[PDB]
Amino acid sequence: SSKMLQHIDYRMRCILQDGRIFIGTFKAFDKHMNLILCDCDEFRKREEKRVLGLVLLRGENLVSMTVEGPPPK
Amino acid sequence: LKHRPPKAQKKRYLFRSFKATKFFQSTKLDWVEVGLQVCRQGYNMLNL
Amino acid sequence: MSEEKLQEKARKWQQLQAKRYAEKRKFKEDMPPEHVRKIIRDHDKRVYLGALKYMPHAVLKLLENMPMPWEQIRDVPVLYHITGAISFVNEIPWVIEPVYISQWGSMWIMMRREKRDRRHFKRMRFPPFDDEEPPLDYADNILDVEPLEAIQLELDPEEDAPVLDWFYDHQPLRDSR
Amino acid sequence: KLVRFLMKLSHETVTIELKNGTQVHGTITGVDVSMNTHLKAVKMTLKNREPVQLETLSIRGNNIRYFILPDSLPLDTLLVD
Amino acid sequence: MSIGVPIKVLHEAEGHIVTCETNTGEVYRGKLIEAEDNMNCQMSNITVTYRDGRVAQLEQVYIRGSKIRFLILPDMLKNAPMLK
Amino acid sequence: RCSSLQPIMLLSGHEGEVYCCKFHPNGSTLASAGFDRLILLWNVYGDCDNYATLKGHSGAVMELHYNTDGSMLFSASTDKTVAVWDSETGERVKRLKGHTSFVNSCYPARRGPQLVCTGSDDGTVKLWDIRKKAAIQTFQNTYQVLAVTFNDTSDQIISGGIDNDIKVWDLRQNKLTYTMRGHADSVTGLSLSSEGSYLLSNAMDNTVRVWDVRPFAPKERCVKIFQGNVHNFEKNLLRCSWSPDGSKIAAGSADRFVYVWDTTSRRILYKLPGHAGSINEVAFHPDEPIIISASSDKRLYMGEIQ
Amino acid sequence: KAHPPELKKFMDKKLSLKLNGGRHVQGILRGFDPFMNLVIDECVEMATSGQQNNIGMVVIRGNSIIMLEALERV
RNA sequence: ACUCUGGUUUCUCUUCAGAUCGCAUAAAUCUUUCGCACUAAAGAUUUCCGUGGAGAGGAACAACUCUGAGUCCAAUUUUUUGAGGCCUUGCUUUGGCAAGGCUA
Repeated sequence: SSKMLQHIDYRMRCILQDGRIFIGTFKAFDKHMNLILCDCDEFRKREEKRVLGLVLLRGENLVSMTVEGPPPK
Repeated sequence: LKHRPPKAQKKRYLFRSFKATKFFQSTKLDWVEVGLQVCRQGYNMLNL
Repeated sequence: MSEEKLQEKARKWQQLQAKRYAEKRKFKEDMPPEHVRKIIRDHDKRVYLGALKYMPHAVLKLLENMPMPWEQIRDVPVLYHITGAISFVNEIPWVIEPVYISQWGSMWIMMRREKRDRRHFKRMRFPPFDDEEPPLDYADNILDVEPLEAIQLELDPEEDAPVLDWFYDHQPLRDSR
Repeated sequence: KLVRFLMKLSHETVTIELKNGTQVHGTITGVDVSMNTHLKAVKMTLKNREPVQLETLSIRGNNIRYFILPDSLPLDTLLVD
Repeated sequence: MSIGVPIKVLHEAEGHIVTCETNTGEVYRGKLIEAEDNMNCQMSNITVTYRDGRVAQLEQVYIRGSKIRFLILPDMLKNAPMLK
Repeated sequence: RCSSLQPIMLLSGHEGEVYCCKFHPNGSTLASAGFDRLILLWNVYGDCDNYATLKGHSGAVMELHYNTDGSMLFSASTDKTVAVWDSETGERVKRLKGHTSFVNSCYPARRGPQLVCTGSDDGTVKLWDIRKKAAIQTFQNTYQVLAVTFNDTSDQIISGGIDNDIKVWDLRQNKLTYTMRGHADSVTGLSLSSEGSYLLSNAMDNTVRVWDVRPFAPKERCVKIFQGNVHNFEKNLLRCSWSPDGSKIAAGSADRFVYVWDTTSRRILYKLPGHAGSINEVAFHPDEPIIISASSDKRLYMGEIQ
Repeated sequence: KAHPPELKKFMDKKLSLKLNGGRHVQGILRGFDPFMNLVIDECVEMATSGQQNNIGMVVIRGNSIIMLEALERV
């Protein structure tokens, strides 16, 4: 399923089912679309950025992933 | 005990260099034929 | 341009790059046994004398390539001098070490059985030829003679089966890849 | 299986309405067997928000309400096995 | 071919302090004791932030993994061998 | 001076002729290859050492080329093949083996997907996506092609050969679209600008042309004709290059003189001595006004033009 | 391939279940399936009205179970 | 499950090799030690017998086994739904958002 192996270590934006945003470094995924994102900052609306860390997002609550930035050095 | 490891050469071979000359030719002989040949040739060298 | 002056123009260029960037403009034969038999039978000294320096190499290469007692005849590649000054047994006596130890263990078996059998063993007289007796021409009395069986140990076909087809050869499986 | 009809649909500019009302208009690039839809040249209007231009999107396949295909699509040669 | 990388990171998070959010907005921070292939997390010494902002102390918790929205794992597991 | 390196400093170490010399587009390293079957990677500045060597050609290297990424080096060789190398640690990542004769040319697709349009002595102009390991499209010219190149769009191939005409092939139409006629002998070297509108042409009529490869057609594309050049009995593949500002052209000549013209003035700006044989390829540094020149004298001449 | 949820730590323990619609329940665990449906002895219902409702042996579908808290020390 | 490398044998050259380069073992010379040196030890050098690796060149027949690469799932736990509808405030970017209460 190389369509998201194309996206590993890219800084991705994950819009969730409640409407919360997970901007994190896309580290890993599986068949259930559970994501491992590192250094993940949550963006919610009133704007504020909430640093979390290593988020294991369960696939049930993931709607849409999209790239924010290139992979870091 | 007195074994020192073998020393770094450049891999020259005596008989390949003999075969590269016009003075040596290659054949296949019986061992007892070249036995008699080496005995006769050493006899001729010592008599020379 | 034209057509024939674009086909001849290609023929002159194909025959230009085909030879300019040709892969050759990138940036022996043995002898019959008789030829050396006649040479040492019929026999610029410098040639003979620069040959004759390497006589202990001939002795060492001869004695190291001795036929093992399970071989009647061992044909060896020989590098000889064209003046017949020196004959070099060119090969190195390469033996597969388990085959060589097994062959000599069979030699141990058969030689012990034969010293048990031959009660009054007649050793060779030494030296086998006397002093003022010329060494034998190989062609005249050894060449066509058939050697008496060698000492290969009898191998039964049932238990020695993966070995007996090649156990007593010279270099046993040398042609088998 | 009808999802196999969608993975034959590579390089089509389709809109997708999701379960959150978000309409995503873009050229589809890849489909999984679970309809995991990977899109490019994305114009995504999350509903009750102004639309945002984004270069790449990847919708999870569960969260798709429906697709919207254009007028010029030959499905009679696409839904065959 | 069978088990995915994020469940390996979840198994790597056992013994550590993870903070799991569930479907009902309740945030559970504490020592993840055990986790399975499904994300059923037996955790312990749990600080709980409910949706209102109240914090309770629940010393032994077993969350059904279906209801887990996400878990925030320690960043130590950014160097875990299955994330390479 | 107007650079960072020394003056006229020489590059020795090529064991035979040098048929092609190219600058790395970042401008700190350098690639030169030829009759040695052996590409040499130099440093442009510093003491100009030879830091890496590329072996893996069974014949002479006709055309070196760099993509604008600069990491992978494309190399059309004489034997039958075009090799794709990397530039940092220097191992051949790919062979491209579809031509049946001597491959005279290659060219990188730099904007879109990594396509290598190649031309060879059989007449086939073959395009090469590196992930396919096969020939995508073979444009069958009836005679030999000595220089091929993409446009800026990488959607047409511009093959110059011995058919006295420069022939452009469309990648979607899969036909010859128009024939740039006006040369009287074999066209040996084609090079295209960084801005991609104009294309240089060298041929054994001892003249250099500038054409404008662009969709806007002026119906006679031979805008500028340059003299001074000569092609001799050696009949090499006399290459070409453009300046990165597009102001100067350089065509390799057979009379040992590094030729550099002005595009606008149409006069020889630089006629540089020092080489002893026919000058195959002369190249331009991307950032600074530096010129390397490759010739049959087994040597390269770096040099500050301005 | 449905492995059972790892709950012999919680057998015969006083746990407070949270159920789906903001609901709550208390009781002794008596077993499970791979689907985490729980059987409960001494079930007290404990609604949000505030008065505590004993039942006894009940069965709870595992779909509706949000969390277990072992009120007793395991 | 489709396509492109690489082969193997033999002959020779060049260079590196303190690695049991040798699962074997010689000889010479020098120095030292004691005897009083084949019957004796040490250290070092050298030469021989004759290796491994890499590189290169020839010529013999094999060419896609191998080493790689390019190329069947709607019933709890994830991807075939508890989803959708009502009320108050803070601001309305008058579209509506955020929180809570709901109703299904």
